[PDB]
Amino acid sequence: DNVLPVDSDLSPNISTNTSEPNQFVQPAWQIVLWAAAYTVIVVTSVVGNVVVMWIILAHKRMRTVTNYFLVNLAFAEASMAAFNTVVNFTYAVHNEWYYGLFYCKFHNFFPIAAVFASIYSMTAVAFDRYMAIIHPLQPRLSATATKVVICVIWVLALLLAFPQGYYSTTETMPSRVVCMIEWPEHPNKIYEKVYHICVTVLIYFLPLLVIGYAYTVVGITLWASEIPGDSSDRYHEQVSAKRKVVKMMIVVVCTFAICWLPFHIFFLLPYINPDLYLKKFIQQVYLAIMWLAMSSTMYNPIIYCCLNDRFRLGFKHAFRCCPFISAGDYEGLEMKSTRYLQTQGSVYKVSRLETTISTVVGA
Amino acid sequence: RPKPQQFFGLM
Repeated sequence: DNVLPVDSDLSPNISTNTSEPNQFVQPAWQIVLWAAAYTVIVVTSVVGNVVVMWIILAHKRMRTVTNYFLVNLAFAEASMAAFNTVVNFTYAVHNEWYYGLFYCKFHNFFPIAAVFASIYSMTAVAFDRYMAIIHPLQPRLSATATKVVICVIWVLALLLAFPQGYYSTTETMPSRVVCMIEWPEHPNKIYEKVYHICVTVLIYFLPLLVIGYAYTVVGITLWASEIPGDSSDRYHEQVSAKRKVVKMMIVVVCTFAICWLPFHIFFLLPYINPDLYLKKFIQQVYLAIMWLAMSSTMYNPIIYCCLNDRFRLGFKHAFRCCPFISAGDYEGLEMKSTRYLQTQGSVYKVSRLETTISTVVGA
Repeated sequence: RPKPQQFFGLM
């Protein structure tokens, strides 16, 4: 059933993804279809993620530790839109890996790093949520640490992403020109088999479990129920506000799992039964999921807008060059003081709370 | 073709 590519070479038709078009694998139009999907994605992913990164940096008020983690996520998405999607697009219209083996490596490595980093960052977010809920004590926490933490996630991400570059597994996806870890063969010199189990479980699965677990602990504490006003089942507006953040974080995770999980499952199943067909082992299946994972890059900016008024209002401030932020503003801390932005609403040295300075702000 | 180009010994 299999050749180096997913299709059988009953005919001599099969040709290397590096050398020629893969038109035999799927209809040519399907190639343009995937190319089309990528092109549109590039626009959305770039604009949305840039907006997120831009807005939080631009608006002084949105400086939360969580915001730091989100920039990290946004950054990971940006790399996808700039780095990975572009190559994936070129290939698609070419119908194969014009770039050749070196590039397959470059292209797989960066995209792999992006996926690993995302799930790992989501875990940090989960843990931080747990910490915020149980121990509101603000001082046990530092912005500086967050940067350190973010860097750490990247380091671990490299731990999986980089070793394939080290003599380890390698390869292109079903129709593909997307490159990923070598699930198909057990290229012995390469020691593929070991790498495969290790990577999925350690990088994707374990972090998924932790996020799930941390999620459960949060269940006892702040839950979905949150009354819009501070009053009612909320003990302080800040407490009531936080519940909003947690819910978005939950949705962010959910969307993440839905997008990626199918790929990871297919990752493993072919590992167990390579050279065979799953329900059907084909170009189409592997392809659909990996490209689907790419869509994730776009979803987070949408969730933010829908999910939180603060970003929504603050973003709008950014969109219209001037303030022009009608629509009711944040009606809370657009900024703590009032409106928030680089300028405009976010007044220098935003106000402080408590005789002492409760939040590390107004420093 | 993907077979004759088994020179992937580089990766």
